[PDB]
Amino acid sequence: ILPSFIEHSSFGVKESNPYNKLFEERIIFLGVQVDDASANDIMAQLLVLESLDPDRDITMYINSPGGGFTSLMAIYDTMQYVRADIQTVCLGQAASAAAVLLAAGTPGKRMALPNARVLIHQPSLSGVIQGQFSDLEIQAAEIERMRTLMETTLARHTGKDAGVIRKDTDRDKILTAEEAKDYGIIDTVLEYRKLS
Amino acid sequence: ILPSFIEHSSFGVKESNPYNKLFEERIIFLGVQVDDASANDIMAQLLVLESLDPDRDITMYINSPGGGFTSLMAIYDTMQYVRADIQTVCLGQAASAAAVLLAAGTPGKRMALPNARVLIHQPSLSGVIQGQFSDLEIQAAEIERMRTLMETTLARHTGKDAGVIRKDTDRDKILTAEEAKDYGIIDTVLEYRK
Amino acid sequence: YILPSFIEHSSFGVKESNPYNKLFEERIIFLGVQVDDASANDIMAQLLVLESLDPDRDITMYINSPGGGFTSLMAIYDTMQYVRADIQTVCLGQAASAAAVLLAAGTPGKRMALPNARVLIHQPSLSGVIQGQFSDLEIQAAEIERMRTLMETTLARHTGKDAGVIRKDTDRDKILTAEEAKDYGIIDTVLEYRK
Amino acid sequence: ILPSFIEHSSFGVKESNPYNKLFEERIIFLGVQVDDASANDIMAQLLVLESLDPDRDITMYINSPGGGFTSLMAIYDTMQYVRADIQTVCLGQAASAAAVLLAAGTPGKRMALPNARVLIHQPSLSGVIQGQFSDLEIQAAEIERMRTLMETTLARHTGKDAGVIRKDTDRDKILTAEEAKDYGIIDTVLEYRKLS
Amino acid sequence: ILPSFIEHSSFGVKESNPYNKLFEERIIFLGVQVDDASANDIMAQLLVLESLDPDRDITMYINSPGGGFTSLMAIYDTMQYVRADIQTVCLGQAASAAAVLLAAGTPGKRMALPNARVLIHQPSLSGVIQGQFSDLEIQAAEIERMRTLMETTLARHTGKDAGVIRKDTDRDKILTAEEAKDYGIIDTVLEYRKLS
Amino acid sequence: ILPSFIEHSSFGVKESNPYNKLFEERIIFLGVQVDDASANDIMAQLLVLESLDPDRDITMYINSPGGGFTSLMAIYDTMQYVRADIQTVCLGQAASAAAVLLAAGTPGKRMALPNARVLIHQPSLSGVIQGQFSDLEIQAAEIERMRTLMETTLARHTGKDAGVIRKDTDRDKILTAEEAKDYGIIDTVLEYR
Amino acid sequence: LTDSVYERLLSERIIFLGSEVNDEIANRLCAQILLLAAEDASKDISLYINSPGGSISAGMAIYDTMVLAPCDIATYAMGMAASMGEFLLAAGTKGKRYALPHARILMHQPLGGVTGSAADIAIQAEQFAVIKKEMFRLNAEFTGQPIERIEADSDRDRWFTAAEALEYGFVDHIIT
Amino acid sequence: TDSVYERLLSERIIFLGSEVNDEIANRLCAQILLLAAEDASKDISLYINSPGGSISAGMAIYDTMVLAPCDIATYAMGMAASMGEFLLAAGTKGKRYALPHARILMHQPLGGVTGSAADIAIQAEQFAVIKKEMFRLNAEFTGQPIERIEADSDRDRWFTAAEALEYGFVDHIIT
Amino acid sequence: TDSVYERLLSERIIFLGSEVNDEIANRLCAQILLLAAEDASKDISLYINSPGGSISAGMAIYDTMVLAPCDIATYAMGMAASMGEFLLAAGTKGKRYALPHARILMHQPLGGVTGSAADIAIQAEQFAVIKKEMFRLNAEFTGQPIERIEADSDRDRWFTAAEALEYGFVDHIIT
Amino acid sequence: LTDSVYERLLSERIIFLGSEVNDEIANRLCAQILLLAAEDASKDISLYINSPGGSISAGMAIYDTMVLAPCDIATYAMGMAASMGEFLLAAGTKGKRYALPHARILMHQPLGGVTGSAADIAIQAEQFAVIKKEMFRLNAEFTGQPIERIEADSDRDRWFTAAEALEYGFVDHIIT
Ligand SMILES: COc1cc2c(Oc3ccc4[nH]c(C)cc4c3F)ncnc2cc1OCCCN1CCC(c2ccc(C(N)=O)cc2)CC1
Ligand SMILES: COc1cc2c(Oc3ccc4[nH]c(C)cc4c3F)ncnc2cc1OCCCN1CCC(c2ccc(C(N)=O)cc2)CC1
Ligand SMILES: COc1cc2c(Oc3ccc4[nH]c(C)cc4c3F)ncnc2cc1OCCCN1CCC(c2ccc(C(N)=O)cc2)CC1
Ligand SMILES: COc1cc2c(Oc3ccc4[nH]c(C)cc4c3F)ncnc2cc1OCCCN1CCC(c2ccc(C(N)=O)cc2)CC1
Repeated sequence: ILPSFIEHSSFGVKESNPYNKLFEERIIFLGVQVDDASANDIMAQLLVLESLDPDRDITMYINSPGGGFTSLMAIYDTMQYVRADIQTVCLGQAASAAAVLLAAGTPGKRMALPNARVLIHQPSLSGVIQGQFSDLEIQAAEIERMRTLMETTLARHTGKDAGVIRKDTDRDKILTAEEAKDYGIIDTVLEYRKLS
Repeated sequence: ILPSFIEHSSFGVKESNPYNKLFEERIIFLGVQVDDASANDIMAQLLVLESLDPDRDITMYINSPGGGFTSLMAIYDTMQYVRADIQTVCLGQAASAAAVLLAAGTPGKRMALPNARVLIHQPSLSGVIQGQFSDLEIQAAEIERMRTLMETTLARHTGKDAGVIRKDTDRDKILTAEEAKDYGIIDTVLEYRK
Repeated sequence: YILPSFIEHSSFGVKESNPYNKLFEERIIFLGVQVDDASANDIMAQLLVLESLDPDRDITMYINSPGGGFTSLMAIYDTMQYVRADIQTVCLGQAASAAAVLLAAGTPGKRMALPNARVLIHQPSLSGVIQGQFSDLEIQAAEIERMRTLMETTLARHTGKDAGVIRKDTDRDKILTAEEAKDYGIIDTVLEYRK
Repeated sequence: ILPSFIEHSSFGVKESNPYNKLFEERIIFLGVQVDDASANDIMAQLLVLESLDPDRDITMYINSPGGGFTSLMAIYDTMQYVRADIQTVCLGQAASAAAVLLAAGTPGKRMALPNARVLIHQPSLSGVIQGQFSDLEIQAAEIERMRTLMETTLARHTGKDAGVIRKDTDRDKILTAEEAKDYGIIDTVLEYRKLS
Repeated sequence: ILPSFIEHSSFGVKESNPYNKLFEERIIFLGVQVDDASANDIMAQLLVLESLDPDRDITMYINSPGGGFTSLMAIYDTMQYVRADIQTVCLGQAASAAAVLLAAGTPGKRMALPNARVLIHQPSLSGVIQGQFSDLEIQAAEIERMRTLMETTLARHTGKDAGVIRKDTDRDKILTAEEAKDYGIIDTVLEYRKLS
Repeated sequence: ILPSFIEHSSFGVKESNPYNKLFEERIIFLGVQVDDASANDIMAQLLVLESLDPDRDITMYINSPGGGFTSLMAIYDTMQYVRADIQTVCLGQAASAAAVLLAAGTPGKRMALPNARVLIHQPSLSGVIQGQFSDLEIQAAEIERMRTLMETTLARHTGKDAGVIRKDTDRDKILTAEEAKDYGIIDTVLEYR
Repeated sequence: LTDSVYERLLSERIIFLGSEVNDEIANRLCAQILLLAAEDASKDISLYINSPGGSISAGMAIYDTMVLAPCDIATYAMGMAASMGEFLLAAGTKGKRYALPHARILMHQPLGGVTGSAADIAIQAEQFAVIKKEMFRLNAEFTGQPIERIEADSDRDRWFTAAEALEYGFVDHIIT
Repeated sequence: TDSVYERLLSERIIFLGSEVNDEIANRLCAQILLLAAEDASKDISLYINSPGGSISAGMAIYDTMVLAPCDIATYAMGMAASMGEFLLAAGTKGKRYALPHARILMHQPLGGVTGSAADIAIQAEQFAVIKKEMFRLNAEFTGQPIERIEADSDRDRWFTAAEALEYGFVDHIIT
Repeated sequence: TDSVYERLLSERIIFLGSEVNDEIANRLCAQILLLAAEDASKDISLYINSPGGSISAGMAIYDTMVLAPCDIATYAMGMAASMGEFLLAAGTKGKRYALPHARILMHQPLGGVTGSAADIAIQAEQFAVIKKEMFRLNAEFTGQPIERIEADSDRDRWFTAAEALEYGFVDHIIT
Repeated sequence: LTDSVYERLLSERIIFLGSEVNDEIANRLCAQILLLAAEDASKDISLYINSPGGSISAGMAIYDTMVLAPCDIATYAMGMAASMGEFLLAAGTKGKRYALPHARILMHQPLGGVTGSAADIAIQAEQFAVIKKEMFRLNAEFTGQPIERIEADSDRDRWFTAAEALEYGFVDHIIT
């Protein structure tokens, strides 16, 4: 269940809920699996915040186990194309595709809470895709192009060269928020700003 | 989830959501599978935007695995009947039927973001259709007619001959955004404006 | 979700509507699903309200449909012809089986199709199996033929063909391109793209 | 199955329902299983209440069987990052991840109703996860890091040495409200404030 | 389809439904099975009714087959903590957990309608719970603690010794409203107030 | 699909639907199966209507196949507790628990339409309940008390002796609207206007 | 084949109750006792029991056929004899009721179900009270205990080790 | 097929190859009974490749092994776990073998609780009894302390053929 | 159909024709026990057309092959993969054959983890022991260094009959 | 009994490939060819084929067992011999490959699946390429056609009537 709250100024009373309020401060939440729905909803949010005001930053919170591959590159391309800066923040976890999106934040504005974990691995296929060998040879070729595209774009945003990414994502690689800064996925680890 | 936001003017306070805002700016989103419903939804969107202002352009964003064939050709005939120009944009993927619709935008206004992929393959049938052979001969004939229409209408818009299309789609053909422009499916690859 | 709403504004007030309410506002009915008992009543109610709001102006039925049941056809059909208002039919994409009969039942001169639409004609099928004593199936089999010959004579009435011909074209499915549907007598004009 | 009610002042008539009202008083309710949805819903709530007023307290009612782990640490990092203090209350039950959340409340502000029970055990995996040994070797390493992290943050808030926690969480440990105070999971057991 | 109705006063026209009107007069309905959803919804309503006014009584209509245990004790501890007195009224039935609540209403305001029945039994576990013996021995120990917490709180509220409850609940014990009064579960059996 | 309508006065315009208007005239509809949900909805409806005005009649329309036993008796005891008289009308059928409600309306205000049917049978259990004999011996006794409570409270409103109800409910007993009046379940069979 | 071993043992006058006691194992089992008494009516029949319980109707078929056979029936509790297994082991010929040393015996009261109309259930429930009384009486004859203790111990499952079972009266000897 | 195992019974060899349930257990006790009747002085060789199974079923086999006149040789092939480890260790002393790469698993019993609070109490009473009795018995077979059986068994303890020989599950390893 | 496998069993031919489970492994170890009792100097031929299966089942079969007095010829028919490659390569040195169009696959073990974080750690401890021992044994059989085995086996590595001879899995290719 | 005719036919040195080609049928058939070679290594074995196809791995157990056998293997296509059945027909002993007159031959390229990671799929794909090269080479040997035509015809299913199959080289004779 998810409450609504009510805010007020001399102009009028506004009823809104926790996710609209975050959006009102140019904050998008990426917290489900990046599937095709998820991707369209997030581009539409990005594009809208670009239209409402292109000179203020957009921030993306990430608690996501990853998602599809064409879905990733849509979100990725929208993030770079938009004029506004993008702050990416990982709470808890950013894995697989989601890990690439954390690193694809604009430099200096990629951060993660201290107990976040970041996982990186190369595209997998949970299903089986069936066909004449002619057809599987084609998909098999594209699956490899998709893999190297994940590895070169990670190299662009982390500073590791592509050849290490491939050694590193051969088997899954979990990194703690601190390990994730040394690797180059994020730029800062958020300190608990609490008095206690 | 998908939040809504609130806009304000000297006229009034307006609450809308991201897809309403996109439609307000003449953007139709085709980002699911093209089935009979989705297709009727898009035609209604096309015809409504043609009604509000036929001298202004409509934009169709495309992140779609494609869809049925008669569904494609409804959406396609509607795009070409409307007076208003149609700009198409491939954001993630435009495959099968959707790649035809990307190519069918009005010339010069077909584009793709840099890492988008385009897939072109000929009509398939994942199901099975069964009947007396006399029944299957008729359907098998129309599947051939439908195949050759995709190949001739892709050609009208890419500038290739239908025989080239028919061989490129014999087996699936995946294309990068730049290769989609070379092929003639789109006109430009959008550069990051940041 | 998949279908946005838009806002129109005038000196009178601000109106929020969506693509099918705007279309209903212009006397356009959309028949784009499978005709079942639900679809049919939803469509009769729409036809009758539009006849009440103004009986001297045309109604448009957009059609993109794979067909449906028989008594739902004959209900929708009967309403189209009872209403005083003229009925303009437009086929986008497809009008098959029962849907092709209603495309043809629009008022003459005002039945049209977009150029890449396909129109399908076949005789009633029953995908289920209905069971009983031979005496009951003899009755059911009897009505099933009445349905076929009724589909065949009303198709004949609007196309100008003879029912003995209708009955031959429908022994096996007959797919017609927009142009072939004009020659057959099902639509009157094929819209040319006005870009 | 849940009424709505109507409040009134010289300013206007307000319709709200029981959880909205509770949100109005800065109370967040964590009473379902902590899954990924739940977790985003609760960070969103924590952050908004921190935005509306960072100097006024946040209260989290907890009647929960626990939930996933990356979802645990997200809520935990938010609890500790927000500037407002957080008072935690265990009604009925706080188990697994939820028992760590009870303890991470800002000190002095952890309570439990008298017949609340608090359960603590080490991360378990109810499914099966499959692969090459090289892959399972990696998951088993992270599953062990997950256990020691639950044990050192529990140690951080309870004051126990983490080596004691690890022995106690080897098998399930049920604690009554009072046993939880002695253990160091809460600070106070609410007295019934009823005149009757 | 549950009708809605409209009330009117010199101040404004109000549309509400039967459960809202019942809530407006501080009557909470507990008429489903007590699961965690239900329990939070009822604990929230109790806490809300105490905020609008703690010097007014709250009434809990009960026609419920009972439910889980930690949900019972969540609800129980709230009912006792709240300052407001509580009227419990059984329509139809109060079984297992539901009957502890009927008895725990504040003294003198526990009642039942005449053909209402009250059922009392010791906690049962319909599932099967599995593990190494070491774990079941733990589970088993808590199930008995739970059993005796039910025997002791019922005794507090019926005036019986727990050792009698434990005998009466060995096998199920159905009580008519009058027999429930004699037992000490309620205070009065409502008489029909009809002018016919 | 169930339409909504618009009624109008000098005060304002009201939109409601056919069950709200029926509730507005103190008519409660009992037209589903009596399960625990259904029972709670009707008790709130009955109690609310008594709060809006205790000196006016409540009518219960009944076309219901019956329902649970503790949900019958909650409804019944509420009906009898409320100060307002309750008029019961059987529209289609009132079977099992539902015929007990038809008969429990206030004397003189129990009716049925002419083609309504009333079914009376003794409690059945469609499920199976399993257990030790000691536990089945207890349930079996509560089930027998339930049977006899149905037989005696029916006996209270029909004027038949409880012993006949028990002879008559041994096997189902279906009644027409007229036959329901002679048995004593309804007081009048509505004449078509 | 498993059945080839069970026949090689039938020639030696050994039969097994190795499963739940339902009608099928009960019929095969009464038949094995009729055969073995027709072949030779003076030699013993050994009934090994490793059984969890089962139907009383099927189980009273086995019991009567044991007692009416001309020859004696020695019973062996292997590993486990519970509920009707316990009854049939203890109903063995007095003096020839054996327990293997690490077998367990379970004793409890009937389990069952009720369904249907209020009158039908009344009938189901009379038979329950009868059936419950007849089994305790029989177990009280077998074990030597007062009916009052059988009823008290059987309310809920009472487990015995082979040694405890001998003190209680379910068996006469522990094999070694 | 089925006849390979029957030819092997002629040679006084029997297999425990599946989970130990009432069905394998009963056929196995019958087989040991027959083999003691045919010849009450020649060994019975019991090969074990079993993941484990029911104690009550397993205690039938154990009781029948011990009381049988002849000795019971036990050979652990590949894997002898849970009751497999118990029945392997329970073989006649001096005649308990493990093939070189077999593994032995020892751990504590598993089950469920269900029913009323009072029925579960009864269930848990037997859990303790069963566990204390199965531990005393493993300690006799291995010679280890009750202290160490209970502690090692709390969660699964795997032994390779050699580790098992030092621990006391077997007396030899074949070559 | 099983009438052929019996007619061939008399000629000292046995098949591992499916997935390796306790059941196929046990019928197979029993078949080798019988065949060494009938004659302990004539070889046994084990033809292998197998995709793999349980490591525990395969160690019963593997240990039983080795203790046999007589030799075990292994023949790769069509495909011998994973645990099938292990049993082909465990055949007596000099008497491991590959048919000309057979295929051999080598890879590392697979499995699952489940349970508490303490139970999973134990599971993983055995994962490593098992992984090191199976590579050591592949290393002995093929003549390769342990380092290359662990390396090639990281993911499936396919060999044709010809490459299998170079690597050391077999000794001959039948013609 | 259906297997009673197949065993009496085994004495006549007739064996059937009548189902889809899986490890189970391949293992029985490799067994049978070994037996028939043991009984007599100079009389032919006749292999009737009415098969839709099946696993290449299982087909290569069969194919190698055919080739290495001492005696000849005659193959007959009755009804339909497709895919791996087509390969095994054409792999018969030269001169001893028959098609019955209304049998049909289907030849097409391999099918399979991909699953796993991006690195795991790369390996699967390597084997696709080898296997397809290695299978076209062997069909090209049997039939005498060029690799270049085998590959081109095999892209999508190519059907042969008994006669067309003889001009192509799958068989050597048509029986009458
Ligand atoms: C076992 O059949 C039944 C046997 C009965 C029966 O036999 C005899 C005969 C001679 C006997 N001499 C003595 C001394 C006792 C004695 C006996 F007792 N004598 C009387 N009346 C019986 C009712 C049965 O019941 C049948 C209803 C349908 N029905 C079957 C099974 C059901 C059920 C329910 C729950 C489980 C739950 N876990 O398992 C299993 C079954 C529920 C309902
Ligand atoms: C094996 O049955 C049971 C055996 C029992 C039993 O045997 C003996 C006998 C002689 C013995 N001598 C010694 C030294 C020990 C010893 C022994 F111990 N002595 C006491 N009491 C038992 C209860 C059982 O339980 C039976 C209920 C029905 N039942 C419920 C759930 C079940 C279950 C549940 C979950 C899994 C799983 N993965 O979840 C498997 C089973 C299985 C059976
Ligand atoms: C095959 O069982 C198991 C075998 C084990 C085992 O054997 C040995 C023995 C002697 C041995 N000598 C040598 C030199 C090695 C060596 C060995 F290694 N030694 C240690 N511990 C084991 C755990 C198992 O697990 C058993 C639970 C039930 N269970 C079975 C399969 C499961 C599973 C899961 C996923 C796949 C998949 N693709 O995901 C397949 C199976 C999951 C759970
Ligand atoms: C038959 O299995 C497989 C056989 C393989 C194999 O064999 C040989 C052997 C000797 C051989 N000598 C020659 C000359 C060729 C030749 C050969 F080729 N050589 C190489 N690698 C293979 C992989 C397989 O597959 C295994 C992974 C798991 N797996 C996933 C999906 C699968 C699948 C299968 C069918 C369909 C379908 N219709 O969707 C979908 C999926 C199948 C298997």
